Amino acid sequence: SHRKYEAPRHGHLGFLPRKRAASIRARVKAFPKDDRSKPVALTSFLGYKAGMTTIVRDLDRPGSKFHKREVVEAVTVVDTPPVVVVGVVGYVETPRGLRSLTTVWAEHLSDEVKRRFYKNWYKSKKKAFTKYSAKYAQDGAGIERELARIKKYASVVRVLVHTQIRKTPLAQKKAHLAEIQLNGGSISEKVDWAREHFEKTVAVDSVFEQNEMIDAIAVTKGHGFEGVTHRWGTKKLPRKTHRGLRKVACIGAWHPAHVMWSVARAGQRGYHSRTSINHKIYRVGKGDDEANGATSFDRTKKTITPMGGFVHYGEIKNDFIMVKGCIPGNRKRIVTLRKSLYTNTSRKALEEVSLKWIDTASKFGKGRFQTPAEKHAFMGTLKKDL
Amino acid sequence: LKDVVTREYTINLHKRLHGVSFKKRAPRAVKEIKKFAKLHMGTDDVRLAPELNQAIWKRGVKGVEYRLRLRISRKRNEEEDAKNPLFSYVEPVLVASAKGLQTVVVEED
RNA sequence: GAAAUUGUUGAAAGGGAAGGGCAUUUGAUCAGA
RNA sequence: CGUGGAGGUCAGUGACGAAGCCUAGACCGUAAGGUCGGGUCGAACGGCCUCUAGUGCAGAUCUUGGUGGUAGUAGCAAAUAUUCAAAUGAGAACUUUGAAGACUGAAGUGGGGAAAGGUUCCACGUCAACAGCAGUUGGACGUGGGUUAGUCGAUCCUAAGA
RNA sequence: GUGAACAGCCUCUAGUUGAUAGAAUAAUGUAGAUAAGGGAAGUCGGCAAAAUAGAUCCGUAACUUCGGGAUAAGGAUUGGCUCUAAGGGUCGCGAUCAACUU
RNA sequence: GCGUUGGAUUGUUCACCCACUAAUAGGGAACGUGAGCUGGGUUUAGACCGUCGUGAGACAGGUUAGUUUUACCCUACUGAU
RNA sequence: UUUGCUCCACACAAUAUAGAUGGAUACGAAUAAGGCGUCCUUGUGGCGUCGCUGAACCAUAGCAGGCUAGCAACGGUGCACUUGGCGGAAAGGCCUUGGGUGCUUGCUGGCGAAUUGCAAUGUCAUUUUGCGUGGGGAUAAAUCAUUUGUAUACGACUUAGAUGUACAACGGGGUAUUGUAAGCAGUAGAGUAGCCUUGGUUACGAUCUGCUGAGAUUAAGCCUUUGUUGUCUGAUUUGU
Ligand SMILES: [Mg+2]
Ligand SMILES: [Mg+2]
Ligand SMILES: [Mg+2]
Ligand SMILES: [Mg+2]
Ligand SMILES: [Mg+2]
Ligand SMILES: [Mg+2]
Ligand SMILES: [Mg+2]
Ligand SMILES: [Mg+2]
Ligand SMILES: [Mg+2]
Ligand SMILES: [Mg+2]
Ligand SMILES: [Mg+2]
Ligand SMILES: [Mg+2]
Ligand SMILES: [Mg+2]
Ligand SMILES: [Mg+2]
Ligand SMILES: [Mg+2]
Ligand SMILES: [Mg+2]
Ligand SMILES: [Mg+2]
Ligand SMILES: [Mg+2]
Ligand SMILES: [Mg+2]
Ligand SMILES: [Mg+2]
Ligand SMILES: [Mg+2]
Ligand SMILES: [Mg+2]
Ligand SMILES: [Mg+2]
Ligand SMILES: [Mg+2]
Ligand SMILES: [Mg+2]
Ligand SMILES: [Mg+2]
Ligand SMILES: [Mg+2]
Ligand SMILES: [Mg+2]
Ligand SMILES: [Mg+2]
Ligand SMILES: [Mg+2]
Ligand SMILES: [Mg+2]
Ligand SMILES: [Mg+2]
Ligand SMILES: [Mg+2]
Ligand SMILES: [Mg+2]
Ligand SMILES: [Mg+2]
Ligand SMILES: [Mg+2]
Ligand SMILES: [Mg+2]
Ligand SMILES: [Mg+2]
Ligand SMILES: [Mg+2]
Ligand SMILES: [Mg+2]
Ligand SMILES: [Mg+2]
Ligand SMILES: [Mg+2]
Ligand SMILES: [Mg+2]
Ligand SMILES: [Mg+2]
Ligand SMILES: [Mg+2]
Repeated sequence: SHRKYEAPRHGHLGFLPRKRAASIRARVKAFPKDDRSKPVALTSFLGYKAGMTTIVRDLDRPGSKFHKREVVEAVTVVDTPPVVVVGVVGYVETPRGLRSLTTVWAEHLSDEVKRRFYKNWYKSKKKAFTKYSAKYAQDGAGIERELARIKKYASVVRVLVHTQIRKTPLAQKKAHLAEIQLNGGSISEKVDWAREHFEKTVAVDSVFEQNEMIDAIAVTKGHGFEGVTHRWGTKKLPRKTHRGLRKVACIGAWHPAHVMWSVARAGQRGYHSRTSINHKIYRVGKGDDEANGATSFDRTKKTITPMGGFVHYGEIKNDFIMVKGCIPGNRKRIVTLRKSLYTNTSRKALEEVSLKWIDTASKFGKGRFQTPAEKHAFMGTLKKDL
Repeated sequence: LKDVVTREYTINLHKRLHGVSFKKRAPRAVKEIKKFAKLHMGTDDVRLAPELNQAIWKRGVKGVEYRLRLRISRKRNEEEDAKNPLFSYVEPVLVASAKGLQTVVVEED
């Protein structure tokens, strides 16, 4: 008989299976549609989630109860040092989909990216790309032949880039290598851009700008095996329930005489690939710019790094992307920031945000001070120093 | 790594015992001290002086000190079997406080 | 010193049972003349 | 067709190997079955004519015994709690000694008894089985030792009752 | 020792340190806890839990078989320290001795 | 395609009313769903009442109390090698 | 690697065969329309012709195809070289230059075949593997163990580790939590008890005050580090 009281199902069947992602770096499964009139540019970027903080800004939203008023907003900081271009892949269209025709690599690959090709780097003889780099012996005839093939074919061009983890506080030391689609016309010009940028760095400001809507693609934080109550949000069973209450009472009707795929079951929670869209960039800050965390309203000469450092991450010393709100993945995780797949004109996008103040109080507690100078000014002289 | 040598260390038993069950804290301290001596001397055969066991258990099963100053001496042994011809002996140092002390080579005994 | 059941060795087959019937291929094995 | 036993017969087979058993080896019979070879084995047994029956199994939640898959699985999680060193030993988380940390907390995890048990007491030797891990230890195993009354009990008295 | 207490908690004498262990710290459990705001809307039903709780002082209704109801209900106080006062024995007002309770 | 509720009374399905709501549609799945729960009801044994029966006892009448066992196998499902 | 691996050529051994036995012989579109040829005024053009199936086209004779002698013509075809071009949908094929070599049944001769006994597939293809002989080529990793916690029930994941912006253990600094440590001192302290230079002293005293936002703790899943000390070649396995 019927359910006797209607209620929406628990969870989204489109995010199935709730299994562990096959990689710690979530795949970009779609790049922006290519507009072959614009200049050649990366469609995405690689960064590392540093942490969260809060900003204050005046809201520019006519008709709102908070128009021209100050609002406090959570922001996520993504450490984004320049990525190194080390390769270029050509993709030909086939009746079976896109197929990589060939890949041309840079002549010199740094140990950062060479470590990606090894499970035991320290005891290896580090032979990776040693025979390939000889293809640049005298004139690079083989390299130019492969690039000519990419131009003659390969309706889609993607560059191979890798992060510079040595510039992050992470202990990993093994770089993240990814394909980023080159948008901007003239497949020939895409290949020329890739070849010229071989062994060269691309900074995050050449890809993203202030107020832009971007998408964050990352593997969520892992939580291991989870019961249905927190994995799917099902109702806790009553206290009187024998055999436990963090369960789904009826996992199926008599017929079909099978548990169905749509029934909440205990299993892995977290560590899933997610692609969350429409996160507005609030800052495109630069590592070389001391007073990274300053605004035109604050002027306090401070970097984005909170007092004591980003908890479990470290200090931001590179270029960084501050997006509004939160993004999937935990701190220290590699994230991919990609340009929006559509042209959003909604007055939520297209809003020009100007930060008034960025919180740099310690996130290791109820941080009361923005700067060590401010802590000294409030507390006066202490016994050890100050 | 294959010679006789004595050094004084400080072990952060606080961070090694963080969150440990109360009935297992002192036994866990014993095992962490064995692991500590194994890490620092390379010896699987680690022996603890009964005075060191007293120092560990001084405040019962849960009241292990945050820091202990240990004298670890890697020495050689010759017995029925080779069985790791080197072994470590761990003794307490009996200092007033075990704070602000660096690893030092004893150089005398 | 049987069978159930089991180890080893050897032979063979094995996409959600296995086993069976008719027929032949292939491998192994063998009587009759 | 086959089985146990019986009368007759083949002056049947057999320690130079009877019977039994094993044998994707051979032959006969539509079949019940029969025959042969090879291995194993060790003391009896068979063909035919008849006699006779406690004479043929897939079952009966059959009977007795044996054995699986389950499965190296469920589990060995109440009674706060163990640790260091030495000795012994082939072997030590578990034995002994020392050290330390704990508990029972005198309505005891202490010291005795009644019922019951019956040697479990104690020593020496000792670990195949038992102590649902272990074991060099034990209420185990083997061998011994040990219970001393005029006064403590029984014994005597009567009780309900017999 | 605390305390009204053979309660609970800690200790002395005595005894024991015996419960298979080691390593991790997923879900679901068993046992023990906590929780913003709401406060039984949950549920057959306040089941479970929470709240109350000792002692001193105040105050205590209906009803009643006049005995109770009654710890009704409902209030207040409680540590530590330094003091003050009162409460006894024996000997010949004095001398001396002594323990707690308020 | 999408949603179709919070409550008072009743074990209740049903019913009824309060109220919110865009709406408070109807149904199935062994009258879905007890090795998922719960056990208020029904539905053993205790007990009370009314009627009936000479009686033992009866009542699709009322009332009160009344043990809800097992997954470690196979598949299915969820995750994992 | 107790001579390992790979490629090519040859030979020899195996191994099988979803099934060779002359050739899978390439426009596109329409079908109430087309193909081909040709012409021009180049089109949705005129004229001619074809279909009515591949019943075609090509190939096809020679001891399973031998050995030879000529003629004719500079064709056809095989091979290994070679010139250049095109082909990415799974290209791995298509076309083209030049010379060399063999065959040529286009035509005409000479020799051979037997006895496989009147048939017996009467063995002629290609699939993988191994080995040996030569030539050519290259000179790693992965796993276990240790380690990290962005992971995690176990597996799995993600990190690090052979001399360095290396890693670790400590120590230092930052951050953070609590809330002012111990010790010493005080002409602080309700008072009580003594003492005598009766205007002060001694003893006890919760507490108060100062040194003292001090002291303690702080990564165990915080940040950082010109410091101290140490570590850095164990095991197993993998070949086209
Ligand atoms: Mg419905
Ligand atoms: Mg949520
Ligand atoms: Mg229950
Ligand atoms: Mg924080
Ligand atoms: Mg914890
Ligand atoms: Mg026998
Ligand atoms: Mg058998
Ligand atoms: Mg008989
Ligand atoms: Mg015989
Ligand atoms: Mg057989
Ligand atoms: Mg005999
Ligand atoms: Mg019978
Ligand atoms: Mg039978
Ligand atoms: Mg039958
Ligand atoms: Mg049976
Ligand atoms: Mg049986
Ligand atoms: Mg188990
Ligand atoms: Mg249990
Ligand atoms: Mg226990
Ligand atoms: Mg002992
Ligand atoms: Mg107790
Ligand atoms: Mg106690
Ligand atoms: Mg004894
Ligand atoms: Mg045992
Ligand atoms: Mg044993
Ligand atoms: Mg012995
Ligand atoms: Mg005995
Ligand atoms: Mg007497
Ligand atoms: Mg008292
Ligand atoms: Mg609450
Ligand atoms: Mg509250
Ligand atoms: Mg209230
Ligand atoms: Mg209610
Ligand atoms: Mg309700
Ligand atoms: Mg109700
Ligand atoms: Mg209750
Ligand atoms: Mg009261
Ligand atoms: Mg009352
Ligand atoms: Mg039903
Ligand atoms: Mg069911
Ligand atoms: Mg049930
Ligand atoms: Mg039911
Ligand atoms: Mg009931
Ligand atoms: Mg009844
Ligand atoms: Mg009557």
